[PDB]
Amino acid sequence: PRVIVVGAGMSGISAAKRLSEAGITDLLILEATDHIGGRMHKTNFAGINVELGANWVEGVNGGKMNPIWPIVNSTLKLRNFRSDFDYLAQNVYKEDGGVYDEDYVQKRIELADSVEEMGEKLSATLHASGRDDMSILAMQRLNEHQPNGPATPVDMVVDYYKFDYEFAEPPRVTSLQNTVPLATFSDFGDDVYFVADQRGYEAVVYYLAGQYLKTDDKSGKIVDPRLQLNKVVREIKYSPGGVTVKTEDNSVYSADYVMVSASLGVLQSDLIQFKPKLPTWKVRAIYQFDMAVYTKIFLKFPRKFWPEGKGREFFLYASSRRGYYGVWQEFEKQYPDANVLLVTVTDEESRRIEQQSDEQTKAEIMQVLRKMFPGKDVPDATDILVPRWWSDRFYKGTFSNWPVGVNRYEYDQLRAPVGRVYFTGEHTSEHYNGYVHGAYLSGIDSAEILINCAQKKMCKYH
Amino acid sequence: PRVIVVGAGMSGISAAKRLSEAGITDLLILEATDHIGGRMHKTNFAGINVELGANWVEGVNGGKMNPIWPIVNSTLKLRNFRSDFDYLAQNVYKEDGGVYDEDYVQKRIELADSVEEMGEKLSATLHASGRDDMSILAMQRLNEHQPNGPATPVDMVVDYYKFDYEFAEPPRVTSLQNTVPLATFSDFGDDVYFVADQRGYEAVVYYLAGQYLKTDDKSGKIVDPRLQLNKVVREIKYSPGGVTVKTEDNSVYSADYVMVSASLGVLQSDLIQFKPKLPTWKVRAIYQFDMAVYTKIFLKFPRKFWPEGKGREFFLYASSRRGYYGVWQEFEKQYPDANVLLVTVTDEESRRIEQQSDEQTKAEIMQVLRKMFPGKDVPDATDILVPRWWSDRFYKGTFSNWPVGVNRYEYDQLRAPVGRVYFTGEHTSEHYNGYVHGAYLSGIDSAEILINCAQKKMC
Ligand SMILES: Cc1cc2nc3c(=O)[nH]c(=O)nc-3n(C[C@H](O)[C@H](O)[C@H](O)COP(=O)(O)OP(=O)(O)OC[C@H]3O[C@@H](n4cnc5c(N)ncnc54)[C@H](O)[C@@H]3O)c2cc1C
Ligand SMILES: Cc1cc2nc3c(=O)[nH]c(=O)nc-3n(C[C@H](O)[C@H](O)[C@H](O)COP(=O)(O)OP(=O)(O)OC[C@H]3O[C@@H](n4cnc5c(N)ncnc54)[C@H](O)[C@@H]3O)c2cc1C
Ligand SMILES: *[C@@H]1O[C@H](CO)[C@@H](O[C@@H]2O[C@H](CO)[C@@H](O)[C@H](O)[C@H]2NC(C)=O)[C@H](O)[C@H]1NC(C)=O
Ligand SMILES: *[C@@H]1O[C@H](CO)[C@@H](O[C@@H]2O[C@H](CO)[C@@H](O)[C@H](O)[C@H]2NC(C)=O)[C@H](O)[C@H]1NC(C)=O
Ligand SMILES: NCCCCCCCCN
Ligand SMILES: NCCCCCCCCN
Repeated sequence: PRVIVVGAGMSGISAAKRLSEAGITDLLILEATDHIGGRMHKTNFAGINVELGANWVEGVNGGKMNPIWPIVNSTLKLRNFRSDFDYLAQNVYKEDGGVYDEDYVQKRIELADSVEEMGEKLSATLHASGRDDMSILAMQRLNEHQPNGPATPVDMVVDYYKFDYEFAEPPRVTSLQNTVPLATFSDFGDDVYFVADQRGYEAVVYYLAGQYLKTDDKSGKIVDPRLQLNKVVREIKYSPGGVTVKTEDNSVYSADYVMVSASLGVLQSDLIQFKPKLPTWKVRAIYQFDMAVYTKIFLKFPRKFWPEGKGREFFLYASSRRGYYGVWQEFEKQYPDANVLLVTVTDEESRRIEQQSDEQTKAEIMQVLRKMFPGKDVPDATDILVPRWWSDRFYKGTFSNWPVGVNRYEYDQLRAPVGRVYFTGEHTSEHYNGYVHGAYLSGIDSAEILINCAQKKMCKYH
Repeated sequence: PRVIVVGAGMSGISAAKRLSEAGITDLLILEATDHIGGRMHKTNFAGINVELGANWVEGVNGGKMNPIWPIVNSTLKLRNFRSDFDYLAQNVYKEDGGVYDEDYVQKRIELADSVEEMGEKLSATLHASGRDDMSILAMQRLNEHQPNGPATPVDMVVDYYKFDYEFAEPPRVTSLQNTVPLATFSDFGDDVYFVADQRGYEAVVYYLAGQYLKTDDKSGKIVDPRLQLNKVVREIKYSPGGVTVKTEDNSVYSADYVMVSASLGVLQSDLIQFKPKLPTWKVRAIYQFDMAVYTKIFLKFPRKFWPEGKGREFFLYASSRRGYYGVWQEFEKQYPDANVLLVTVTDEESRRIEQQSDEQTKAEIMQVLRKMFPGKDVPDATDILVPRWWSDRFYKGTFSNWPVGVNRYEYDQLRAPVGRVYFTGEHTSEHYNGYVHGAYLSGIDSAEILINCAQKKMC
């Protein structure tokens, strides 16, 4: 059987790998960009390679092994470090300078954490159909007994840190049942490790690809003609007998099946035309799920003016404006002496920020930093990097988020195949949507459904 | 039977009137503040009385008569004017100076309207169980085929004026099924009339109350001992046989039933302790519904610097920060020669602003106005009025909003009594949650439910 796989990010490469393993080697992987890896991609910033996209292996040291971990930490030995968030309470800055008292902050953190745990108990009891789901916010109101969730500067940045910084959308839009607790942490462990290696977290993808695609002996570049880069799929025609795939440069290919791995945001943008049009139930499922945006703004300074040392890696800015330049990370271990800082924003702020100049964003950030470190001579950043994932047509966002309103059956419709057209990607992982490991596993899972149809003639889905 | 009614807002007075009409006159109305009317309430600003709460009769000129209209327009003849939003396209201000091209804006408005109309068609096909409901934002993504809803500044402000200015929360939190289309307008008509009368919109409540409570013949003031002001209820104890209600000043009262009319926000706050605790089904329904906040910030200036004239009443500021001081109104008709402007904010901005001083807010607004009118010499406002409804423990918000996730059945549980404890208020209105007419009809419906149970044993 010939199979065309659209996209060579983690899930596509992973799916193709599994097909190869089942003996399906008549493959053609069509990648839009000039490289593989997709949302795992590094870039040179001020002389160092930093990650524009995925940066952590999340879910480590628990009851089961996250499949990505051994590759990162053993097979490839990518340089990495465990993130420690235990000292946040000593690092929350006031809108107007200096940090809050540690004991005061630790108490708000403990309250927030208690509400969430009460939320995990409620969640376990909700009907599996998702019909009784509610937003994380409704659960917070219930447990704090207030007509609102966190609303003062400190509680709000603590809330953002706890939720938006992981999901990239506010608790009020997010499904309680599908995110509290989160299987990634429950199954694989509570720790996370930040990859900081010149080769990039994407090395994991190049490694998998190399297990089955041909590579150059001296350069080690993949040279297999089954992988074709710079091929943007613009149309997929499918019928009872097979499928035809057309790219922007006018190439046309045929196969028995096609596996689509493009992000949920690409699917929501109509970059790819399906003929016939996808069924209404499928379309509705595609539009109801959320494609979030998480913007890693890197900044480079001529000298350092922030604290370094124990518990200093992560710090928060308690703005009275929720989510305004709130979560900071300093790189004393990852990029020593580079004088770089990383502030993360998401959702509304990301969209605003992608739409204006980097210079304007840099000036907003400098006012924040000067308010946070009033006693220092804070020098203007000499370089800034604002990743624009929502604006990139091959991504249209950074990762999916399960909103309140999408139920279990609707989520399955999102993953379901349509005739000979199969879907894969992080947004198709039932328990790990959003993550690199969810992309990896979704590729194997989709490939298997295809293998059953193709090899065992078991073609019915659910 | 003796019935205690907690709160003298529209629904409380309305319920008590309906009960009195069924002959249940042994009533005791306990109100926390020193006056009746609740969310319908005026105040003096710049030597004129303006509305801090409700200000429009909404849904007029349609197939059914909005019960409040005749009272406002005929019975009391409160001074009022129909709002015309037809010229908004001529009045959308760029973040940094002047208005956008009118044709460009009119097309953006049309596109937004069209998407909402498709949303109305879709909403009609969803199942009554709510299993296929979605947020209004989800409907916008689906109808426009994009991974996001309105996102440029102009599109966002149009989006804000079309939804947040009515509901006080963003489309992404709002139930499509239960807000588009909205019964208020579908049933009563598309027009809305702004009340600008010195007696205040609250006069409607005073009129209803005087139909059954005693008033002084000279003054006209209510003097009936069945109404007691300054009574903050803090505890309601109930048993299969009756109830006891305790107030902050330490009074204690007994009755056969209690009708609670305090806002959903107050109920989500714990100001009132129930003993025993309300059942879980009740508690969950209470916390799942939303109590929104809509802040009317009034400003007075030494002289006018904004346009006046045809189509000038309403104007928008298209900030790149969604919802930042975005919806403006000027009162050339309402308060001629007063030099007052009104800017409205909601939700996140409302909670941030209630927490800062008036001066800080004034300063923020002066920067926006200066950006809006670069050609003028914009004087600083001499006075500002920032209503703090969310911070006020007797309201904790301005009006309910229906969030995605809650279905009709769970909404109905809000209305459900618990033993002898009955509930009323805008958040219990079957199809008009959030409005004055909804608070009004809710008091009547709640009272009839209690009448049938108490008087005919049909519960
Ligand atoms: C900023 C950011 C931060 C994140 N943080 C983390 C983190 O720390 N840890 C973690 O576990 N996860 C994180 N993630 C999520 C993680 O990166 C993704 O879950 C995963 O990489 C998605 O892989 P995928 O194969 O599902 O999608 P993709 O990587 O998007 O792969 C799809 C491929 O299809 C290509 N393509 C698109 N359209 C077409 C077309 N029409 N024709 C051909 N090719 C096409 C795209 O170029 C891409 O190569 C982050 C992602 C981002 C962007
Ligand atoms: C800023 C704002 C703008 C609005 N705009 C409009 C508009 O233009 N048009 C429209 O139709 N609707 C509008 N509304 C909505 C409308 O005002 C309300 O739906 C309606 O007045 C609510 O009446 P109610 O009786 O349900 O509640 P309320 O008016 O809240 O009455 C409840 C009463 O209970 C009292 N109370 C609270 N706690 C206690 C306690 N512990 N013990 C005793 N008494 C207590 C309160 O003081 C209050 O008097 C607006 C409201 C606000 C606040
Ligand atoms: C990550 O990988 C490193 C690489 O080995 C692990 O460190 C080794 O662990 C074994 C287990 O006892 C030791 O015998 C080696 O001495 C360790 N090497 C070093 C350099 O310390 C490490 O434990 C792995 N981390 C996780 C979280 O799995
Ligand atoms: C609101 O009330 C005014 C008060 O009458 C209405 O205006 C009158 O309507 C009658 C009906 O034919 C006319 O004969 C009078 O001449 C009108 N008075 C004025 C001053 O024009 C008005 O139409 C009402 N508005 C609504 C929406 O009901
Ligand atoms: N710290 C960044 C985490 C990014 C991974 C997406 C997961 C959220 C969706 N459940
Ligand atoms: N434009 C002001 C409207 C206030 C009334 C609240 C209704 C919103 C909930 N349906």
